[PDB]
Amino acid sequence: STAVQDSNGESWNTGLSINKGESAYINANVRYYNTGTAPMYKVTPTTNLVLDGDTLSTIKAQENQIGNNLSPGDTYPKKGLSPLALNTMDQFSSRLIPINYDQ
Amino acid sequence: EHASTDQGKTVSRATTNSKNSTAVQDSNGESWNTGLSINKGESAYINANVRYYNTGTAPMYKVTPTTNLVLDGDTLSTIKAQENQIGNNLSPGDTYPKKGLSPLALNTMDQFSSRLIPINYDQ
Amino acid sequence: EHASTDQGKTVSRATTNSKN
Amino acid sequence: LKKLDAGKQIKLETTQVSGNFGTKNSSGQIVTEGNSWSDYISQIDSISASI
Amino acid sequence: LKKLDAGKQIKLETTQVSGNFGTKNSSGQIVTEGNSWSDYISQIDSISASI
Repeated sequence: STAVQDSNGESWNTGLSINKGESAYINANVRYYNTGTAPMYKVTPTTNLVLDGDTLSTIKAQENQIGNNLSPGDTYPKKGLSPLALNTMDQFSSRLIPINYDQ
Repeated sequence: EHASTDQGKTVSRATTNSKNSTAVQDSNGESWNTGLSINKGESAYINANVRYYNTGTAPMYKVTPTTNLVLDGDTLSTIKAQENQIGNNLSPGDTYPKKGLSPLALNTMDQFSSRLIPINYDQ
Repeated sequence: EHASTDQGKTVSRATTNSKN
Repeated sequence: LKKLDAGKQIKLETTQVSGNFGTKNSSGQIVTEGNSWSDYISQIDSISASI
Repeated sequence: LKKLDAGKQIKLETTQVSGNFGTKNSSGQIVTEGNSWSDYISQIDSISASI
């Protein structure tokens, strides 16, 4: 008894992998203003991101968000432009703010 | 951790010819896979919400504390506020986050604020 | 170490016709 | 990326600029170091009008 | 990469150059530090003609 068996097969696979510790990144669009009496040179703020009652993280503007000049009654991104981005976390501007799956 | 979800759809068609006797077989197949991967040295990360206060007689500039995180009798780690947790000014009788704001976060561990505090599976 | 746990569920159907 | 490929355009704005200027020390050399124009931007903009 | 392998030629163009020059201090020692030609390039090109 002889037999010849031919076979054709197609396969489609989809896969989603996710880490639940660095489940997402965030960036902010913010803008500095001044209301005192004197101009401020090389402005750099330390700010807190807080979600509900838990402070998400503390960020200090390292090098790409330092306002060179702030005159009284004027914003750093002078009116007409767009706000500035705040994403990096570490000192040498190479990191992004992580948030886990629950947050 | 690392959670992976996989879906698979397979379609097969085969033809057998023996001697006579012919046969055609069609096949459909569905697969669902879940996968949880974990380490054992960096099994979790921690971040603290803390607040500095002053009770002396003089103000303190550029405040930076070295603090110990201890679990039961084992000092988990020692952390020094590197650059994002340095209190510029501390007047007597006043906290560093002025009353009304939220506490500050202590997560980074290395000098250039790029690391997270790891804890293993037993801890 | 590195510990992985995998679970899998497969459902298959097939139809054969020979000659009937 | 999908918004970029759909047809939306992306723009660049010059938020600020920094750079030094050149002065003279006791000798004839021109020195440009620690002479940031940012030290005078605010005052010049405050006490003058633009044409 | 496909454009490179197709036959297109890639060119390199010098944009700028930075370098020091040598002066003499009180001693006979030649000093080349913080003496960037960039301090004089603009003025020399401004007040002179090239041949």
